[PDB]
Amino acid sequence: GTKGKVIKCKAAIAWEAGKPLCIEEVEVAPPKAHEVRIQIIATSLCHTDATVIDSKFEGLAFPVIVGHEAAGIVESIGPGVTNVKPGDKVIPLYAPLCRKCKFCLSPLTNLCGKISNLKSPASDQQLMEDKTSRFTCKGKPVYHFFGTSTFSQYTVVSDINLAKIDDDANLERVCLLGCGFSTGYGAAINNAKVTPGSTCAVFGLGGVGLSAVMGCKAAGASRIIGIDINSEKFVKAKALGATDCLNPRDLHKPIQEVIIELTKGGVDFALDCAGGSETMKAALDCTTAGWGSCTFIGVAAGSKGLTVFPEELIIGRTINGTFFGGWKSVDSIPKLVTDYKNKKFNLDALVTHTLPFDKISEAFDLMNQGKSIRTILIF
Amino acid sequence: GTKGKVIKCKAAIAWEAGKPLCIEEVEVAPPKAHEVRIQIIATSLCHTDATVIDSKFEGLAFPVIVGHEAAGIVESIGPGVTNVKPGDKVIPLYAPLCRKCKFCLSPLTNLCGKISNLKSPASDQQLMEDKTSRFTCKGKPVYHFFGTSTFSQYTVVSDINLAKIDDDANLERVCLLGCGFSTGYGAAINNAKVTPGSTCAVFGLGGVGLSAVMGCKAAGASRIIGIDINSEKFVKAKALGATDCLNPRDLHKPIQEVIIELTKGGVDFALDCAGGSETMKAALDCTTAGWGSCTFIGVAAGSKGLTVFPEELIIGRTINGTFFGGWKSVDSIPKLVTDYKNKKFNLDALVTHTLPFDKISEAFDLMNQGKSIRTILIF
Ligand SMILES: NC(=O)c1ccc[n+]([C@@H]2O[C@H](COP(=O)([O-])OP(=O)(O)OC[C@H]3O[C@@H](n4cnc5c(N)ncnc54)[C@H](O)[C@@H]3O)[C@@H](O)[C@H]2O)c1
Ligand SMILES: NC(=O)c1ccc[n+]([C@@H]2O[C@H](COP(=O)([O-])OP(=O)(O)OC[C@H]3O[C@@H](n4cnc5c(N)ncnc54)[C@H](O)[C@@H]3O)[C@@H](O)[C@H]2O)c1
Ligand SMILES: [Zn+2]
Ligand SMILES: [Zn+2]
Ligand SMILES: [Zn+2]
Ligand SMILES: [Zn+2]
Repeated sequence: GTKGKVIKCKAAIAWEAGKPLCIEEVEVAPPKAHEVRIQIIATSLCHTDATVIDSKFEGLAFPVIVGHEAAGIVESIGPGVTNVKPGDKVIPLYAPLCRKCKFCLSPLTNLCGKISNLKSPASDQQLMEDKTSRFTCKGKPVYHFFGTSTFSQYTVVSDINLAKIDDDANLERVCLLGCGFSTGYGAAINNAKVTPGSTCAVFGLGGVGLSAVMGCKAAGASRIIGIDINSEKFVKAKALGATDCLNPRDLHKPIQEVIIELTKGGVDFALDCAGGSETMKAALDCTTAGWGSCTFIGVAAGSKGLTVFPEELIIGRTINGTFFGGWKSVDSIPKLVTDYKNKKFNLDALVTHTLPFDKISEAFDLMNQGKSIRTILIF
Repeated sequence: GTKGKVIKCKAAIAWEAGKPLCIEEVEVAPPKAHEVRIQIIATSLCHTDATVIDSKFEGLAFPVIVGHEAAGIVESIGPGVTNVKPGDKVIPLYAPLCRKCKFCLSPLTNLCGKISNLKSPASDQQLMEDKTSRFTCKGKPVYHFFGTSTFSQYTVVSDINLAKIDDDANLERVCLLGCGFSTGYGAAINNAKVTPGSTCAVFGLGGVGLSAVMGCKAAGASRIIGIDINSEKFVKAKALGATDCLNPRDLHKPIQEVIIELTKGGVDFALDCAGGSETMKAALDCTTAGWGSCTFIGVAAGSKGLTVFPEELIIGRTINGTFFGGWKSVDSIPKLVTDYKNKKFNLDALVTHTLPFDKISEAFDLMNQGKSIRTILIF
């Protein structure tokens, strides 16, 4: 039995910013009060994992185990835990649900007051609630990431940072609900609030963006324009519901102007699922006057964001954003697992590669080289 | 009998940017097809009139007759006019309602496709439909402003740029519905969509801001924080519904942080009724995470706008704006005139000064020195 014992296992550690991850042996401490130790079965790479370890990102403590998109099995539970037991299938959640704070009590948001670093949510939850870490490597502490740290074979999370899911769930596919799918799909349905018959633009056709295409389609959009600088993403996008696909590099005319001409005035809903100043600007610019909606999802390390003028809003734009697709994490994720079982949406289309966890650096290369959508890493 | 005849009258002309207005004798041509010539009875000064003739403002054609906040009486109508007749009391409208375009047909906006300059609406409608002007001075054409040009004793507007109002209306007060009151009041009700029990921050306590205070109160706000760099505005704001008033200059701590501490996390709805980079930043920053709403109203000549990071929206903010308070102009303004007759809101509180039109420069001085809210100018 490993219950109550330190577990020695493999993890991918970022020792410092701007360097590749290193496979190391780590010690994972037993869970304390209101914590759960999880054996990670499958985990995938989100662009956020790469962003936060970039030298241009500020506020992350090193050394760190990143990873936030996974599915696993409960190995053990700490004192006071009643929501899961050993053997349960679970999805670790970076978006907590304490159920008691003013944000958790509101139907208007899926934010939780546990996240106090509002200027940079991705740099919060590097320590457990008692302000210590459950990871050790080479006699020193290793920080958590986003309350999840799924690039370790065993991780420890708070009991409000996981969802118990169906016992028959495919752990090699539902891990995608841990961030990318849920974010894109939910951004369209919950944050953007895409309406039947509307026109949509989705910038960036990766894991999040393809999921936003699926979300727009489920919401009843009549036209869905996919935008990517990689035209190889277009066949998948059209298969998942994109009616049009455009590469900004194909014309000297700025993409927002191409979109405005094509739609005769702009789209109803734009979603930026790529990130950075240029995509933010194009996403806002391509929306119709009167009632145009622009939803920000993507982020870029060292970006200076977007300069906005009041006239751009005065003509009738709304700007908003998403955190984990607007889903109340602990309640919604098990329902999304059931939806997937019932074939409500196509998760398998997101998976382009499957590797052993040892080849985690290849997953980074595939992503940075634009060759993958989601790579599933198997421990 | 002036019908069909050129009218000679007084107007205040801006000959070039950055100079005071000059009272001149101008010739006003008769109205052509689908136009109405109006005798202006009372007109007031909105900050926008000063902004557009500032040297830092780009895209206004000179010489020009500004003014867009007025009430008057119809002197004559051109061919095909079915909506007003000589003698009718009217409010000229810079926000047209053509009723044909995609915007007019939508309940989601009060924009009209007649305004084609969406990057700067204030610089459109300097000419009539046929691309000519009805004003002449010293043998040369003088441009219109915002389709209204109310700083001339007689002006000519299209038949979709005015509202017929109650015969019993007080023209020296309902002129305020021509921009400032309607914008602030409507921004709270229509654009921000202030909800019962909510907390609000209104930045800038002039004509627009005090009207936003009145709007927030009417919408059921339980707390209304007024912000101004001029503390003399606070007695009026509190009288009209402000529960708290703050001057940013009183503490070294940034005003947005003072507001966050005071409300324990920020307000539900912020409205920027001042304008510029500083107020836009403070308005966005002071809003709660989760569901904070920031509405931009104010503009500043030569402003560099606001740099926004996607994280500021990801944590659950919405940003929007107002154009003339979200009112379908021609339909809503007569109803607002009736509301005023029925004492629904306090327009008189907005009037601090009344002057003959000859002293128009004093009205600018009062505004620029911060000594007025609205000055009524009487022809
Ligand atoms: N806000 C949230 O809660 C949340 C959640 C998940 C991911 N994210 C962020 O969402 C973004 C997307 O994540 P992902 O894992 O799908 O990334 P990804 O790398 O899988 O896909 C990004 C796509 O953007 C495209 N792209 C890059 N530059 C572009 C440009 N200038 N114009 C058009 N397309 C461009 C790339 O070619 C790629 O196909 C990332 O910035 C990530 O950090 C945010
Ligand atoms: N968007 C629209 O449809 C619309 C309509 C009407 C007016 N406007 C704009 O709204 C703004 C308000 O117009 P107004 O006529 O009421 O102006 P105003 O000059 O009468 O009032 C502005 C108030 O803002 C205050 N102020 C200035 N800087 C401030 C700061 N940093 N913090 C807090 N308060 C500050 C001033 O002291 C003043 O009391 C102007 O920018 C005007 O052009 C927009
Ligand atoms: Zn992610
Ligand atoms: Zn909570
Ligand atoms: Zn105005
Ligand atoms: Zn119209």
